[PDB]
Amino acid sequence: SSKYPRSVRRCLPLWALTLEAALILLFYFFTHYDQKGLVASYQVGQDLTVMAALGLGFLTSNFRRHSWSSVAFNLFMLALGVQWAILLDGFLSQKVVITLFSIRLATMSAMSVLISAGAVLGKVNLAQLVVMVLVEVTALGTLRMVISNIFNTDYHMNLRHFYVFAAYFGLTVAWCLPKPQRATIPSLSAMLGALFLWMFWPSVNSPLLRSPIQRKNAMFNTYYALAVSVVTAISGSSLAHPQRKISMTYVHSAVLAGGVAVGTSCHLIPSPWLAMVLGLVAGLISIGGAKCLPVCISVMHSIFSLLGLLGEITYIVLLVLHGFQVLLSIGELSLAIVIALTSGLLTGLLLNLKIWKAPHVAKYFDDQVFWKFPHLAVGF
Amino acid sequence: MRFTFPLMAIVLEIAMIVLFGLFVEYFELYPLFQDVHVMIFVGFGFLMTFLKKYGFSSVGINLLVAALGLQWGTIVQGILQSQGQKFNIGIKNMINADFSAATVLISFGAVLGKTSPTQMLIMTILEIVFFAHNEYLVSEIFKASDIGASMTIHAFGAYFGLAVAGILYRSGLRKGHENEESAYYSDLFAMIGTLFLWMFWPSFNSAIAEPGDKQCRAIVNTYFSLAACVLTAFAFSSLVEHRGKLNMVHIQNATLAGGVAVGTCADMAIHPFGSMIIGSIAGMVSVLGYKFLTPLFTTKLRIHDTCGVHNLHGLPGVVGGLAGIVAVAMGASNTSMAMQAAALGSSIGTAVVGGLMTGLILKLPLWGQPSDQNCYDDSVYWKVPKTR
Amino acid sequence: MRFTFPLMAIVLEIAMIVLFGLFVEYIFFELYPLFQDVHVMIFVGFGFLMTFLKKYGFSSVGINLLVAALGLQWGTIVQGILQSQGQKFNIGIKNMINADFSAATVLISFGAVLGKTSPTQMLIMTILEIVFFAHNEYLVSEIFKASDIGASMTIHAFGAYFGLAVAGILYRSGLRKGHENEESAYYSDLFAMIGTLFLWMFWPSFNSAIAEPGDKQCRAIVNTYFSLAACVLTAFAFSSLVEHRGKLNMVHIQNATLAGGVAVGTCADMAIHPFGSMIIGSIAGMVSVLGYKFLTPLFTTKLRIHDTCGVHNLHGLPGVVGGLAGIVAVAMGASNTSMAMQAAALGSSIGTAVVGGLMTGLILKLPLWGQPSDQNCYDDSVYWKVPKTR
Ligand SMILES: CC(C)CCC[C@@H](C)[C@H]1CC[C@H]2[C@@H]3CC=C4C[C@@H](O)CC[C@]4(C)[C@H]3CC[C@]12C
Ligand SMILES: CC(C)CCC[C@@H](C)[C@H]1CC[C@H]2[C@@H]3CC=C4C[C@@H](O)CC[C@]4(C)[C@H]3CC[C@]12C
Repeated sequence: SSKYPRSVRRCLPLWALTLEAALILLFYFFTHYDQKGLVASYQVGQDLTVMAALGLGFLTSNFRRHSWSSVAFNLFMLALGVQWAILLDGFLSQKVVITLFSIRLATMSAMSVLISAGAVLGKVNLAQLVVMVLVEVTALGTLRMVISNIFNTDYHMNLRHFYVFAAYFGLTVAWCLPKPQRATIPSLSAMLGALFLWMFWPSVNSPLLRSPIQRKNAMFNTYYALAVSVVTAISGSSLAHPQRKISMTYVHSAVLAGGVAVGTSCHLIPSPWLAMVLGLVAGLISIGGAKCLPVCISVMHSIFSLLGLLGEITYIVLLVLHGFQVLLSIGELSLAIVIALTSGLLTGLLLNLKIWKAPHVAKYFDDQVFWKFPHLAVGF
Repeated sequence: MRFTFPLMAIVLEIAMIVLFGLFVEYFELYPLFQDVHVMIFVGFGFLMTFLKKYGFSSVGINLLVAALGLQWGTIVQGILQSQGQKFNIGIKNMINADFSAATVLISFGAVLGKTSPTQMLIMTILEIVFFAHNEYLVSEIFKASDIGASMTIHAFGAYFGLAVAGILYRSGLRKGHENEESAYYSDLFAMIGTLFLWMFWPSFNSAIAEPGDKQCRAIVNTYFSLAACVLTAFAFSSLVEHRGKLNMVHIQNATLAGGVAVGTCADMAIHPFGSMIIGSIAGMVSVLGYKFLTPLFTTKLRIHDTCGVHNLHGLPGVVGGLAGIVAVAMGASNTSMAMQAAALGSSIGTAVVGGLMTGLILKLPLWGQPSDQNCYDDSVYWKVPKTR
Repeated sequence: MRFTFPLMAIVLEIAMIVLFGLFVEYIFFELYPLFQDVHVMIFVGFGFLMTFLKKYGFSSVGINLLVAALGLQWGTIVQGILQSQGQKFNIGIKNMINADFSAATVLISFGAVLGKTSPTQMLIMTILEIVFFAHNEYLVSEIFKASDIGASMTIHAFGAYFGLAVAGILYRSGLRKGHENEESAYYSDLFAMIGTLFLWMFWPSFNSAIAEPGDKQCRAIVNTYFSLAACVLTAFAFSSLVEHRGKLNMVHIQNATLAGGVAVGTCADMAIHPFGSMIIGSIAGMVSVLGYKFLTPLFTTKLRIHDTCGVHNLHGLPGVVGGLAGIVAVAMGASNTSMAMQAAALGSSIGTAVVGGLMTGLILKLPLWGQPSDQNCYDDSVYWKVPKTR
């Protein structure tokens, strides 16, 4: 097999333009427009947008020769995912009225895919990412619809399971890909992305909370848990390292551990000390995962999957205090995990198709596959 | 003379202080202001950091030009509104001053790497006068709606900068320059400005929009225009390159053309699908401009545009003005179609005339312009570190 | 010895959790955007401002994050305990803003000792400096009842002087002539400009967050905005003036462009006029560049005080200009409150900072915190896994 990439001059433009034409058509047929706090409501969605584009876009830019693709492909995936999530959430929750709130929800749906994609970036091209975005948005919408049909929950409030869905979907898609690093300046750019994620993660813990009081408490709890988790991560990164040093790549992920840990129950937590305890537990679990999971492909994505599982577990533990509820919540969590793994397997199977003109496994993690550079021989 | 730049900066700041003491007196829109502020200083400044040996000058002269520009734009715009009397400073004055800075930064993109900071001070002072007078003519005499300023900021800034660059034409630079190249980490830095501009553009187009339906429409229309523009910019960047390679120039700039082209129609009821159509066309037109029209401008029209601002701000700005005319024809807004056309024509004409005059002033061998060998090099005006 | 840093950090986190459990319970959405701007200033602004060092970017941003994240918790506890006089208190958005202000003061002090300290020393400095800072700000606001809404005295001057005092105690003879690692690089300077620009943009929120809603908050925003705008022009002009062949220096452009935001802080909500803020900003930029050119070599070579980031020229001298401006403003009727109370605020800020900084530096000198050798200063590789490739 040729290691030199096949030309995508007809596949990628046709794929993207056909997608955008179909999106414009579907919006034309099925979407429709429509005060005191318009700017206040816009700010939350803007925070989610910042986390999606700046945060997740730069967080995975740490690769030595794959920073361009990480940032730009994340932008492309966000733009596709929000447009598709508007239509899909309109369909599975019914025409679609487009408000600021539906844009915010669609951004959460797209952020699910952006988090999942960090498990597979460096090993896929843009068309494969388009397939991943479409299938994962559809699958998360299906999961939320099924939960609302079975457990009588709300379709927009089933968007809480997005941590665990994104983690397991990303891991399952990575497992299906063929089997295959840092630089200082990309590490600093990834730190910029990590910082913006860390700073604005209280917003993503309360975009679905209607009431002002629950939002305020959720933001406080996320704030204090994140601060504790940052201190724990930076301090204990030295423990889980053969070189006895601090790993910047580990910090980039383990900063968010407390926010993932409290995200599903940050409205239920009544006092900041409990959020801080959860952040400490999240940081220590992140240290243990970094020291043990490699022994037994993405380590950061695997420890994120563990942290999402822990967040669900602590939501179960807290939900009893505020027996059938336990069983219903465990069944819902198992349903989310099963659907995430199944749709990930299907997505990975579709990604292995030869028609996508995937990068050769010897060519992983290199922008040269996708981008123009000067002074290169092109073609044959 | 090495004392020309500090003397000019000090004298201009003293003039600003005197004017503020003579004409100026003393919270829902403050977050939108901060989004526009980020677009001014982080967005454009780091967006121009793609040149491998000019990052210091791009980001620093961006800061300097915008800092002078907000003060001078405050004075000029407040004087035009108040008809010579004293005026108060609200959030809207600050937002408009940031807009005036944006116009000069757009024109700066055209002459980037070929000018000195002293020239940039002079260009800021003259260009803000021309821009604010055109903006008053459009908003008050024509009374055409340009809420996102496709005509008054983007098309104006682009054609002003092209006029200046045409005046300042260097024959030795027409066939290319060794320094006029990007680097890997430089493009990584330029993506920062790209992403901040893309994320905060809906606030740019909606900050001065009338609160209620118009502001909400400006937000939603800008967002979906940008979403469509990203996809089309990627697709056409792949289409116009050998073997479908993505070009970082296209990804850094043409992904923003949706914000420019939706600006005139942002508060009009063009629907999300209409805004998506506008953004898609903007992305295509921007990529095609970068691929084909920029080499024609540089090699045949003798207009060297360093950042290709004609492809991001000029052509999408014209597309936005034309879209405003069409939207009025379709009854989406209640303005006059002749007035929209007059606003577009006056923006382009005033931009070109003012850019001609300003470049003629800048063409004088007084401001420490670099030689041809030293274009696109920070080391003319900065202490450069030994390592990268 | 090897587990000192994780042990101290976990002990401190357990102590913070206990203190929150014992003392802390639960306008907010009006002030939350301003808090978000302040938060970005704390973690991105100061974090990336100090990444100018070619071999210290990881430690700059990461220790900034560690210090500020511990600082917001500890400052919440200390400031709230001070306000409640030992009883339990409820926290709102103002508690978070004030805790981020405390972290800002610690980060300003960190900028003085940057590249010569270990993370353990930074944890210790955070814990002690927040106590000193919070007692001084309590004295300034409740005993003196002075007007320091932007905290030119209680944040900038205090942090800069506390840091110089730690830097003098921790002074190393081997570093006085210089160091091979105490040097910037091109992309390092671009990252430092990221930090600079975020600080510069969000400073109006920094100076107006605690101001009274209405006229005072709007005045603070307007004054900070125009003071920074004037400061940029004077900083560029004097950077060209002082350097050889009239070439701009990125240290000046990264730091002295924020001096106007520092120097308008005491007067920010005072009615000094937009022209008055612009005059202060123009002076603060000139003074900051002149400090970087002349005072920093004098301080380093002659006084044995080495300031890595020149925080004395950004936060110290412009902070004293801010306190001095406020006394003059009270004299001219810009604001009520005593001239002597403003002067006492300035004196207490500087004096308490130097006393507390010397005693904290005496605790830091102890050879128990893994401080780098003279050869390994300004080097990430002492504490971080550093990639082979730059
Ligand atoms: C802004 C664009 C679209 C239209 C207006 C272009 C004007 C303003 C500019 C661009 C092309 C320019 C010309 C291009 C090249 C030269 C040759 C040189 O030896 C003298 C100046 C001269 C003759 C320029 C004069 C000014 C000029 C005519
Ligand atoms: C270069 C210029 C002329 C090209 C851009 C103009 C065209 C392609 C765009 C911009 C103006 C747009 C129209 C403006 C307003 C409306 C009214 C709305 O209820 C239906 C869509 C409709 C009818 C838009 C469809 C697309 C449109 C016709």
